[PDB]
Amino acid sequence: DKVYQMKSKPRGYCLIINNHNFAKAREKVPKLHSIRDRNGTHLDAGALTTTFEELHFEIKPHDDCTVEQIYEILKIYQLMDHSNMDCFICCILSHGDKGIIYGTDGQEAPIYELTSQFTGLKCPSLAGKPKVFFIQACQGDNYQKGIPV
Amino acid sequence: DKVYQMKSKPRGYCLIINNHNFAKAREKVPKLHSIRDRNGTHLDAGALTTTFEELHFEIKPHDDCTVEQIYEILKIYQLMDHSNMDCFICCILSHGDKGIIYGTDGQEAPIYELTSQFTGLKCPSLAGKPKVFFIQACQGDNYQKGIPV
Amino acid sequence: TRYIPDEADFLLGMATVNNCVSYRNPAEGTWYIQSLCQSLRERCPRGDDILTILTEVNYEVSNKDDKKNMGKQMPQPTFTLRKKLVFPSD
Amino acid sequence: TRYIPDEADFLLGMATVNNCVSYRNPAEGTWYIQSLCQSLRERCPRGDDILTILTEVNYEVSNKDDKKNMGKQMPQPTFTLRKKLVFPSD
Repeated sequence: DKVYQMKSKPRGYCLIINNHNFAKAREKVPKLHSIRDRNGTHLDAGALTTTFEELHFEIKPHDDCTVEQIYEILKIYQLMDHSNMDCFICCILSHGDKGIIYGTDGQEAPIYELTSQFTGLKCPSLAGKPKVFFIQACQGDNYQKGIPV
Repeated sequence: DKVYQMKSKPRGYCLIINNHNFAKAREKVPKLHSIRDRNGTHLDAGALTTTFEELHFEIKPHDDCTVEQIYEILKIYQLMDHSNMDCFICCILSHGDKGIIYGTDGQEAPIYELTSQFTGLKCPSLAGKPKVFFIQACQGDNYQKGIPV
Repeated sequence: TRYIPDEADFLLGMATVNNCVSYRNPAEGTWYIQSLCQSLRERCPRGDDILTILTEVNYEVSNKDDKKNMGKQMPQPTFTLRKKLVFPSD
Repeated sequence: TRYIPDEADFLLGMATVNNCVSYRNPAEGTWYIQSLCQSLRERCPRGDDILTILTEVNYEVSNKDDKKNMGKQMPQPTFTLRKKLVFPSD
């Protein structure tokens, strides 16, 4: 089968947006008056760092980002030259809701708004190359029920 | 690697909702005054029939269905006993828009409303078994642009 | 006994990503379905799983084009499958 | 030259299907990310592709549960990848 070229060293960048402190959200957004900080999230950032460095990616961590700050970070990588890279990874660790993720300030960022910044037209140097996004967040407040098997 | 059991004969049902005539939509829904019939759709229904019968599935075709008619058909299969089946497939051939598919009458059916009818709780006899849905329809009116590689 | 998620074991094969059109040639069938069946007929006998086959469909459809509008089509699978899915021919 | 879709070659790994919660153990990390890294570390050296690895993640996370609410979690990948994706260790 055809396989994506994956031999560059580093393979490419692995962004890690790690949101822990939601004090701004609790104070600014009424319905988020009781949203709690994401204790333990650093364990995820550390695991991702170790895992992808082992896989030859260059890790770029960013902690506690508001929505505006997230878009700024993505713009920087959208405009960056990935010509010598074979892949691009972006990991988002935060709170979320249906189809969105929350910035530390409680503002919403549509998932599509995040991934669309790296399409072939917007980031030509990544055209034809795999763009991987891992999103760790709720996508609603419903508990997924179980079924016996 | 673990693999789904796929040895029953037939493997299970393969529903094919094939919408061609959209006369009702053109007359009832104002913004669909010029939606055209889906000429050539029978070629798809025939290919799916041949392909999945060859794969040991029992084909269940349904032509020109309104949204209400689609839900009725799905309810019948949701309540059916799939205990002796190892899989379930549902193919939808119709017009569509963002996150929905159109019935021949121009009414909308959210994709989620279609797939959710077969969750483990709603269709216990399919619990733990693969449920496959193939949706052939537009998901908006935008032309996907190309990029040189 | 054991319990798994209510929405487990689903495979959704969309002919196109959201917001965009999917093509239908009145004399041949749609880009997606025709490519899907061709790939299934050719690869299932080989033992390839559905995710691998749908990846090939993505490749094939991505190479087609609509001259009149310089348009393309990008199929898109979504899944909660927990195991490999194959459709044996025997 | 050749042209492919603007939105081709994407892989989106969601910790959960829409409408539902995803879990985080303050002393271990989240169900999804911890499972993802464990699977990547163990399977990439073996040459397994990402879709196969994410399928295993779906399996592993599907076996976990939240007693307090009898809750489950169902991860969900979506992709427009046109080729097999592997992360070689060499």
